[PDB]
Amino acid sequence: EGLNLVATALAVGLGAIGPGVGIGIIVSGAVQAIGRNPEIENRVVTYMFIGIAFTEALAIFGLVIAFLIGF
Amino acid sequence: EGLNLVATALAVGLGAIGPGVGIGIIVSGAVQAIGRNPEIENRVVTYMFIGIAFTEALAIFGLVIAFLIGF
Amino acid sequence: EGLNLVATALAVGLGAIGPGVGIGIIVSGAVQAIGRNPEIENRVVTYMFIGIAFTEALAIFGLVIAFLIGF
Amino acid sequence: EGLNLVATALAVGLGAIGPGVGIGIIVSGAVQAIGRNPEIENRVVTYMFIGIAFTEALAIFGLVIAFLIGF
Amino acid sequence: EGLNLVATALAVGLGAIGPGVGIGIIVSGAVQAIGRNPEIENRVVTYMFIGIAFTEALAIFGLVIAFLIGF
Amino acid sequence: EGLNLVATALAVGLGAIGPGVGIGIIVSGAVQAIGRNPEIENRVVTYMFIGIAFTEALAIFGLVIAFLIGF
Amino acid sequence: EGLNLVATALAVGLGAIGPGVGIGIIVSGAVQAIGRNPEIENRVVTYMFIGIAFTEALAIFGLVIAFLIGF
Amino acid sequence: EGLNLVATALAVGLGAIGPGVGIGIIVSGAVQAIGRNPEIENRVVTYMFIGIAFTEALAIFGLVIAFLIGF
Amino acid sequence: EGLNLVATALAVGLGAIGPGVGIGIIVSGAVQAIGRNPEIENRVVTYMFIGIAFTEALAIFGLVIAFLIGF
Amino acid sequence: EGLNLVATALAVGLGAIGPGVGIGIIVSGAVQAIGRNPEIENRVVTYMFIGIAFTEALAIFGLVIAFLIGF
Amino acid sequence: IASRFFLYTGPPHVEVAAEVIFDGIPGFPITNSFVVAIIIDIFVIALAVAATRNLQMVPRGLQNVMEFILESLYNLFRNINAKYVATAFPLVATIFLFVLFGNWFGLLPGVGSIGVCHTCAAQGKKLVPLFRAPAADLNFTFAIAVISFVFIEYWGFRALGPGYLKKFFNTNGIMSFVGIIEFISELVKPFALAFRLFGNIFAGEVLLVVMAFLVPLLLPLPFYGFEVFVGFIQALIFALLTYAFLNIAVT
Amino acid sequence: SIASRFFLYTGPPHVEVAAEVIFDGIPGFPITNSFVVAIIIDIFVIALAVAATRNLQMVPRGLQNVMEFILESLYNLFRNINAKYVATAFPLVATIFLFVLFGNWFGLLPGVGSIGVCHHDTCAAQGKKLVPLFRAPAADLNFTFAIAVISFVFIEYWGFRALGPGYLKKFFNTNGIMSFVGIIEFISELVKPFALAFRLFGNIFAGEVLLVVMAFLVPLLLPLPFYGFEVFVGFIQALIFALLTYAFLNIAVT
Amino acid sequence: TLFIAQLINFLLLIFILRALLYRPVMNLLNERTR
Amino acid sequence: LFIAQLINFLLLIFILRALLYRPVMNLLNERT
Amino acid sequence: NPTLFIAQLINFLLLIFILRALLYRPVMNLLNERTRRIE
Amino acid sequence: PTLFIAQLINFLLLIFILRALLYRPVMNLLNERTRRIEESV
Repeated sequence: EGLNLVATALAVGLGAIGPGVGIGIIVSGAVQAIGRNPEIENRVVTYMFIGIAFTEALAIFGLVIAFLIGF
Repeated sequence: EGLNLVATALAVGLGAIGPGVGIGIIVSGAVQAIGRNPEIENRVVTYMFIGIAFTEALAIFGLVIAFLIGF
Repeated sequence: EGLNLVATALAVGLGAIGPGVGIGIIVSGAVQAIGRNPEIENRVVTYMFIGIAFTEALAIFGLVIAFLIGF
Repeated sequence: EGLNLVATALAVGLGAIGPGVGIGIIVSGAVQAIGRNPEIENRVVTYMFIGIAFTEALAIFGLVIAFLIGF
Repeated sequence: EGLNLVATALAVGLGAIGPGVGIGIIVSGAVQAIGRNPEIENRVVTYMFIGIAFTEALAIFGLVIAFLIGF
Repeated sequence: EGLNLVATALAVGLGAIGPGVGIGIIVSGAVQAIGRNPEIENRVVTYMFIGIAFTEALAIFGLVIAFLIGF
Repeated sequence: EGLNLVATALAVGLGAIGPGVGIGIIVSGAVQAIGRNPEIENRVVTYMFIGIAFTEALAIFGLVIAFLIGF
Repeated sequence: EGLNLVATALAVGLGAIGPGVGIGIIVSGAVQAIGRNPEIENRVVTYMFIGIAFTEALAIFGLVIAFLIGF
Repeated sequence: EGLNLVATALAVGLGAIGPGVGIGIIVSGAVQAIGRNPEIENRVVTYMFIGIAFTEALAIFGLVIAFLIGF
Repeated sequence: EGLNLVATALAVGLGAIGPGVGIGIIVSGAVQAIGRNPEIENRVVTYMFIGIAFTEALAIFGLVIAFLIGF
Repeated sequence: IASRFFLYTGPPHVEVAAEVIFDGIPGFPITNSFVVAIIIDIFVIALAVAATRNLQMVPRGLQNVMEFILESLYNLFRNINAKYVATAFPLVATIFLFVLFGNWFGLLPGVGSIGVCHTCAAQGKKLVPLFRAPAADLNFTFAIAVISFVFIEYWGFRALGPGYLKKFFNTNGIMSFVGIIEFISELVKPFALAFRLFGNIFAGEVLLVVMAFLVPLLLPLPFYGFEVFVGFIQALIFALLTYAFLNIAVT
Repeated sequence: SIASRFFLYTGPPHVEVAAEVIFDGIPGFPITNSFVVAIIIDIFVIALAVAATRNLQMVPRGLQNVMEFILESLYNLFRNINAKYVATAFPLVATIFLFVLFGNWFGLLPGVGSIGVCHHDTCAAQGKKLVPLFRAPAADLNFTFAIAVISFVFIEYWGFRALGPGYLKKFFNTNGIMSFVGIIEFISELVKPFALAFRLFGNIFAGEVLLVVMAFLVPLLLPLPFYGFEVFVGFIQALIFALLTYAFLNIAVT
Repeated sequence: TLFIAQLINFLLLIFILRALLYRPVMNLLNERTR
Repeated sequence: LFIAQLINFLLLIFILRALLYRPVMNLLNERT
Repeated sequence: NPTLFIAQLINFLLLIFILRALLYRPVMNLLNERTRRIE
Repeated sequence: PTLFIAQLINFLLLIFILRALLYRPVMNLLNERTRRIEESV
């Protein structure tokens, strides 16, 4: 039946909320730090884009398995 | 069977809860840092929009997956 | 069966918590910033509002899917 | 079948979870801003009411589908 | 077929979750502002009620659906 | 059928999770206000207790609905 | 049929998550206020303890519902 | 069927979710209090330990209920 | 029909969601505290360790119960 | 039957819900610590990487459980 | 008191659908959306020619209103970016004015009630609503979203060298792992715009229709106010997002 | 010695009874497995009190000092909570803490979950089933219900006496604020003693279940952190029960 | 038949908006003209 | 219908561009 | 019965409280003597 | 029963572990009480 479709739904929806709030927390902390001190932007930027990527990786898994259900 | 329809609803739902709190945190930190230091109001905007584009991609993927399984 | 009927209910109900908390934190942070500094009253109005739409858009997403299932 | 009652309950509950904390965050932010400085009362109240209006619009969006399920 | 019972139960529980944390953050912000400045007592608490009289009101709607199960 | 049992459990748990974090936030805010300024704790205590009662109303509503479903 | 086991599981799990974050925030605020000043530590410790008591009341209500369902 | 196994798993997981964020908030607040004038170390560690004692008490409640269902 | 697979899934997911949100707060609070001042330094470090250890126990259950289901 | 696919999807989704927000909090706190002052950057980056590894432990636990269920 | 007492007008009316093509008897058939779009274009042209027919110092009346609206938009766009505030002004300004009147047109009496058919609902006719909000259709909204995306890409390529495709598909290390989806997000920026604008007007008009079915009078007035508000917010925000995306692209 | 369960397998958690069990057969009211432990704890409390206060030495030393220190700490804490009502409630709140603490610690004593009378353990070989002996009174709902209702009656009486007729009906006549909160306050006070009893009931019960289960998994070096957690949480539960009772009294009067 | 209800609602909303927003909009327009 | 909508939007954009070029010039002259 | 068991437990708790009142009274007297010596 | 032996072993180990850390605190409390008594004079 549609259990594969349910699996795709669970994979795309659940597993995206985690990174969905993680991106926001990361960028908000970075923005607050950069506002309190703009003379350390570069380093901040680095610590931005790694962290995003890491939690983006958490999203990526929750994406790819869904495609693996699609086959 | 309507299992595809409930799967689509669940997919779009848990895909939508993902960004919302995230982007809220994004622009809340952005406006707070802007108020903290009005001098910096250009780089912060760019990084806030970059983070928004980072997080809303998950929601867009959930929406397009829901549409794909809805047709 | 009523599974299609409950699908619309999940579609509208889900993806409302995310944008709801997003709206909450957006307005809270913007009001905090404007309280700390009224001189930014223009900018804090602009950015927060577009953020509103972002969150709002997500909710609307789920809502439209409900109708996409309701009929 | 009785699943329509379950659908109404799901609609109202999942549409109530979001704005129920959203309006709380709105009021908390507005009251904190007022306590920080009691001179921006009118603008803060107006923006708080805008946020309340958006969140209650989400609540009504849930409510109308909850009623339509009974239809 | 006791779907009505789980329907009303889920309705009341999920209409009570949101307003609970909303009232919690409302009262926290209100008492924090009161501690910051006493003489604003009559004003901010009113907005608190303006928030609170909304929160539980929405909860009543969920409870109404519960009573609508008896209808 | 055993649907009454899951109904009661859903009622009590879903109507109890919200008030838990709500009362936690209420008392934490009152704690912070008292710690930073203990002279006005009486009004702070009164407002904290009325907020506790407000959310405990929802908690008791959920518990009573669970008990009614049980019998 | 085993649905009673699922009911007990739901009751205990919901009664567990509900106040855990609540008591965490309780003691976090209490220790923050203590760190701010140790002079009035006892008076505020009383309030944080009664807040913890209310949270435990909610949790153990959820627990005894599961116990009642089990028998 | 294996619905008993699902009940056990849901019980342990949803009994563990609450304490996970609980003790996190506890230790975050405790270390934050420590970082501000670390002179009240004994009191803050004692209060953090009793808080995590309550939190792990809820965790153990969930664990033992899951284990008893495993019987 | 394969309920043990979804049982293991529920166990792992619902027992890892707790630590996932917990540990981040646990060590992030200490990181910002030690950024505020590095004098106390490793004296605080062990705390997050044992704090992590605490939620690690939950994570252990989040595997162990699943490892019981899987084999 | 099909329960294996939804099991794997739920496992990855709820193994990504936790580490996502955990990584978000980790990077936010770490970058705030960077914004506080330099000359402590290396130590707090090491602590941030420790937290990232701790969350990635749960992430890979969920991923490997999903892969095992797929086999 | 103020009781409703509108059971006669409380008949079952929960009809909702996507864009409805009009008669289109000749070639290239038209829809109900593309007569409302035409009438909004006519209204905008009439307002512009009314503001343009008498231009002088010390603006007053309609001319002053047009100047204030245009100058507010100019200030808002300058606050984001001042270099392209004149190079991209006509597009964003046209986007705001066209959408806002289209959104407000759906609130006029007759929207969803005037049935083109072949109102006419007692019979077996389709009773297709003549007045359908142009922004509540996935054709006009998709067209404006795609033309905005084309404008962003062209001007994002007009002055960037071959460096526009440097933030994506780069070999800078970790920037690669974020460079692809950043482009992918850039791919979904128009779509996310369109589904944003199309749904919001559709959601509001369906809310108003449902509230009419629930209680015909005195119930939907706050929702009418909220919708006349949110329509202008959406119309402004679409142009604001277009300008912000252009600014982040040129930078 | 991690895999010592192979040599000594504890067996399934036979201790899962959610009610008191009569230990000695009596024609009238039987002595439950929790009642005998309550009597034993009372006897131990009497013995330690009569040992500490037999001589009443001026300078406290040894057991007298140990008994005096905890009582003085409780007195100071209650004085910190409320000023004038310490003496009116000190014996009840003091005995509600000491009595349940030893029973809580009695659960951690060896043989609490294994030693028992007949009606794979030992009695399974015989026809009569094996029931446990030494069950903590706090693990029984009857004892917790009794102490909770005693505390509820106490706070009701000392609120009625303190506020006269006002505590009889709070301020229901306000109709502006104390109109819906008053009934909310009343139902909160109604559910308070049930929560009090159930808190002590569940904590000790879950303690016994965890101790038995940990033996089933690995009965060597695994239940040691849990044993420490439980001996800590029993004392903490007794303390929070006493503090909660006194704080409820304090909010009742004021 | 919904046309009458829609017209009544639109007229009521227009009257409410005109009554509650004429003075501030007119003052803003006069200030902009000045 | 998407192509027709895009063409109509482009025509309206050109008309509004002419109208604004008149109004932007008027505003610039007023500023000077 | 369960009601009889609850009543018996309540009676035992009341007796324990009455007995501890004698113990608390000696402790109160000792504390008062210590305070008087401090005075 | 073997449960009794396991419980006895666990109780002995827990008692030893707890005493190894509580010997210092109980002795410290007794010393504080003795110091207060001496200060009473």
